[PDB]
Amino acid sequence: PLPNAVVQGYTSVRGPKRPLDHFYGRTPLNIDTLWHWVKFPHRYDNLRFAVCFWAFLVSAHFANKKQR
Amino acid sequence: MNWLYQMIYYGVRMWLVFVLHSFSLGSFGELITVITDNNLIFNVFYIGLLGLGFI
Ligand SMILES: CCCCCCCCCCCCO[C@@H]1O[C@H](CO)[C@@H](O[C@H]2O[C@H](CO)[C@@H](O)[C@H](O)[C@H]2O)[C@H](O)[C@H]1O
Ligand SMILES: COCCOCCOCCOc1ccc(C(C)(C)CC(C)(C)C)cc1
Repeated sequence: PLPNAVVQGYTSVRGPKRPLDHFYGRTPLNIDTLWHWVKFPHRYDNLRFAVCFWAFLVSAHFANKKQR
Repeated sequence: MNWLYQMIYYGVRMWLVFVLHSFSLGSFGELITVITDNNLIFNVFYIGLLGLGFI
């Protein structure tokens, strides 16, 4: 279906690929290495519960007053 | 005859007591519900689910 050149990636000679840099002494920085810096929110979860309650309540209050 | 009078009097007293106290309590409750339904910041179990009921 396809010639061997397309599969192996070269017609005659296999060219050397420059390897990937590492940046010794620190973590890799890639699109997939970002969870090292940004975990899921874990610090303000209970504050999230409180603020969700208060937001619901205040919205309901002002909406009911407006409607009435 | 005063035995009959006292019987009638205390029957009427118990009737009035039960009826009037139930009506007054329900009326205060309904007024509170009117205050809180129009202000949903207060339409919450503000005293507690069992506290008010137990009291
Ligand atoms: C099957 C019925 C008949 C139809 C046959 C043709 C079907 C073609 C559709 C499939 C195409 C697949 O296409 C595929 O693309 C990749 C790209 O990642 C090529 O990949 C090639 O190039 C990359 C760089 O680009 C080289 O590093 C690699 O070594 C080399 O394989 C594959 O050689 C090719 O096979
Ligand atoms: C809208 O999205 C914003 C995109 O921009 C992201 C900004 O990123 C800058 C982050 O800045 C830093 C720099 C260093 C760090 C350190 C190295 C201090 C984090 C550490 C110690 C956890 C590795 C953290 C954040």
